[PDB]
Amino acid sequence: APLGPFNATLLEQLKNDYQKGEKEVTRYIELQEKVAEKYIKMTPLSVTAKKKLPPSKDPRDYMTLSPYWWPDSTKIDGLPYIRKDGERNPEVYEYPERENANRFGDAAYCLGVLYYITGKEVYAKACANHLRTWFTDPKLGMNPNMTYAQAVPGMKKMRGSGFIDSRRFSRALGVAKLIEGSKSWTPSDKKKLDDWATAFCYWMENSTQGQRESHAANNHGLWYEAIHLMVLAYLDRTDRIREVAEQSILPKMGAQIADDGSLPQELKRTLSLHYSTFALEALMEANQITSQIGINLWSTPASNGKVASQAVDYLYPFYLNPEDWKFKQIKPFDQSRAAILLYEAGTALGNQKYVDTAKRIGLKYSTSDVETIPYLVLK
Amino acid sequence: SAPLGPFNATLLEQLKNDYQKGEKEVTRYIELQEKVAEKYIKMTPLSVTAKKKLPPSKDPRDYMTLSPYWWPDSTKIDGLPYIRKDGERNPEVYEYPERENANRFGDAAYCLGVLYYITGKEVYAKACANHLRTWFTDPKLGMNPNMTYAQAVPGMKKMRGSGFIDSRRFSRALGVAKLIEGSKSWTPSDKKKLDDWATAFCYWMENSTQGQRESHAANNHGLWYEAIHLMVLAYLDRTDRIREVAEQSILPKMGAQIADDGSLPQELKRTLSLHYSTFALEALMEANQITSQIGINLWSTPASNGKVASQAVDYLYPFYLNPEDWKFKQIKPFDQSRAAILLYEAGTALGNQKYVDTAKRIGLKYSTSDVETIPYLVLK
Ligand SMILES: O=C(O)[C@@H]1O[C@@H](O[C@H]2[C@H](O)[C@H](O)[C@H](O[C@H]3[C@H](O)[C@H](O)[C@H](O[C@H]4[C@H](O)[C@H](O)[C@H](O)O[C@H]4C(=O)O)O[C@H]3C(=O)O)O[C@H]2C(=O)O)[C@@H](O)[C@@H](O)[C@@H]1O
Ligand SMILES: O=C(O)[C@@H]1O[C@@H](O[C@H]2[C@H](O)[C@H](O)[C@H](O[C@H]3[C@H](O)[C@H](O)[C@H](O[C@H]4[C@H](O)[C@H](O)[C@H](O)O[C@H]4C(=O)O)O[C@H]3C(=O)O)O[C@H]2C(=O)O)[C@@H](O)[C@@H](O)[C@@H]1O
Repeated sequence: APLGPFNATLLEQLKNDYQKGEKEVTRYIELQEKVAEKYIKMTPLSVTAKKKLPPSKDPRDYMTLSPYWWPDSTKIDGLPYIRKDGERNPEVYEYPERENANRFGDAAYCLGVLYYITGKEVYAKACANHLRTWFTDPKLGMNPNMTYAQAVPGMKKMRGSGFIDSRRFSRALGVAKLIEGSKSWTPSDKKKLDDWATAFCYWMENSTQGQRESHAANNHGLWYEAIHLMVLAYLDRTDRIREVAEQSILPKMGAQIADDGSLPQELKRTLSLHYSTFALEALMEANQITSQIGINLWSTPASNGKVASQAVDYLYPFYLNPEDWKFKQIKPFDQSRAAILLYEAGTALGNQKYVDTAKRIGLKYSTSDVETIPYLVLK
Repeated sequence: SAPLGPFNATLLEQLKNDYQKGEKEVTRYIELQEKVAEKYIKMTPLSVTAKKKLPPSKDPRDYMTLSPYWWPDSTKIDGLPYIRKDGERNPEVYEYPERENANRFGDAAYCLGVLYYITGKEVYAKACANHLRTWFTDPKLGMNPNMTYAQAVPGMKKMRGSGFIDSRRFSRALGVAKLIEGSKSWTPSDKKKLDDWATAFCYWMENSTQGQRESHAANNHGLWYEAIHLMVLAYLDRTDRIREVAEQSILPKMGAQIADDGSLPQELKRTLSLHYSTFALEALMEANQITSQIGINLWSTPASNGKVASQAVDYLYPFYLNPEDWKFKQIKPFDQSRAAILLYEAGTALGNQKYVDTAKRIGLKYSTSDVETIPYLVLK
């Protein structure tokens, strides 16, 4: 498969078996084609579809509210907002791109993967429509920055913590490599998206917000580099991917994993089991890319000898029994998120206990959740 | 006497008295509240018709919301029919603007009407009136007097009345409209239109199939149904019906829901059992605010089966002290601050100084903008 943000091994196996006419896969792909129809008809979304504008006055600037910040009832204007870790302020849904970036990302991802497997031009054409409108359109496309992502009313300093929102559209950016060579994705479309991705990569690496997020001591730094790798892989910068793995990702794992394999930065969160898992999901998506060029982030040690497999080891019994978790978790943990994580970690590590547990937890055969498309093996 | 309505009339009268006498503590408190209220004077009045997606009637004046715990079924091609996940609010609810707009309207009308009652300044009646007219009686912007499409569920075949509980967000504003009667801005015509609207809503809640079913609910929905019923009846000055509902429906319903140890078994089975135990009692609390103004104390009056609502407070009191001690399912954190007004209301109605003391110890923030706390200087 082309370099991108997916399990390349599972995708190739699906395309092989679908082209071979294998019955199990052909039936699974035909279900996925029924799921995917809503995306062929779906009107492409745009970040410009908001009423309340950013401080730049530019509807093309992405802006969201940082989810745990709330009006202060003891202030006349509610300002400045105050933090309630783990309590999502429903005001976030007043920023349309919060859910629209997810909807776009789901649509482009599903369509791009279904085009790669089946070769049907109708999937590239619709995938292309979503990509053009979201990224490159001179009126509807988003500016390549995350300046106003997770803004906070009344906050005086700028932060880069909102960059983590980018994972919702950076996976779709990656899957665009899958429609290159279709009739619908012209050389001109590719150049524009290449140029947008080049400007976004530049902003990520050189803006102050980008630099600060690249140095975050918790799961934000890990997601920053996972996003970084999707952009770099889209741009075919294989040397930079190696450099990011060795100079940023591995040192981060070495610092954030304690000797017992816990992630202390996530243990202090009110949703500590969710955020431990979310840290590892960043590594999981990062590894999907690094493992396509021979770097296994699950088993490759940092300079201090720590390996991401130690973090999985620490959490595994709590994926078996979340009720055993001893740290603060003020909402129930969704065990299903462990399925893909334990499958990904298990195959990379040769740990059949992890792979077995992934299949016992399982994914629903008929689920329309787009990230589960490659994982027939769990269905 | 304050007009009959959905508030602690004793505290409101105390506030108006002291404010008019010029007592310093109250005058300063009311001047804070006037600063808080300023946003409501400037606020553009909201309307249920400010939606894009219409209800099956095709009428924008029909209130419509999504039942909050119903989610798309990802294993279905269309996500239909939705499935229930108790206690997990589907953010799709925020796609129905009247869900939050009913709250915002309710807050503004409540705050402004109470501030007019306390202070006598016409500017509060005038703004309160603007919000009431637009929400209720306006021939284009006012809501139709029904809750047919409240908490609808995609793909569900049966009609339900469970969405009626949404009405509490605007039924308190309806009640407070009595406080601006006699202002210059609230004309005789305004009163008649709202009287007529309230009559039609009372007819709908009592005679529609959805209203009848909700009136028979065996959990907190039945309690809130009667609390809402009382707000409407008190607005309409139907004191004989208030007595009848208190004696023939609320007290038997309340007695039926209290187990021998004072627990509320219907609420213990919920994923948010401490929230819904508290929510059941808040219904009784607001109902008692109306019944006690005509001599019926719902906290201390036993039902005919011998249960009394004070038993339910007794069961929950130690867990209001220490919410972490709660042993039943509570998949989100419980807000202890909700115990403050509840224990003060029950504590005063019962002469229980331990409840009142704890209420003041938990307390409310002196400067909070939460409009339901306006009468509770005593806790601030
Ligand atoms: O978008 C979502 O709704 C949600 O996103 C994922 O969780 C994210 C949040 O979006 C958000 O960015 C949050 O950031 C936290 C975090 O703790 C962050 O490191 C930083 O912490 C600050 C904070 O001010 C503290 O008080 C302390 O001083 O440390 C600071 C620091 O610099 O470390 O900011 C806060 C915050 O603003 O709340 O957590 C994110 C995360 O940790 O990834 C995720 O839950 C996802 O499922 C969901 O989609
Ligand atoms: O509006 C909110 O977001 C929220 O409202 C308050 O909680 C309300 C909910 O809005 C909702 O109506 C919910 O109804 C429950 C309840 O359990 C009810 O009895 C009924 O239950 C049905 C259901 O079919 C079950 O599957 C079972 O068969 O029992 C049935 C029964 O009739 O007993 O409907 C469900 C449901 O639709 O989810 O709970 C309400 C309540 O208990 O008052 C409240 O949380 C408030 O703070 C908040 O504003």
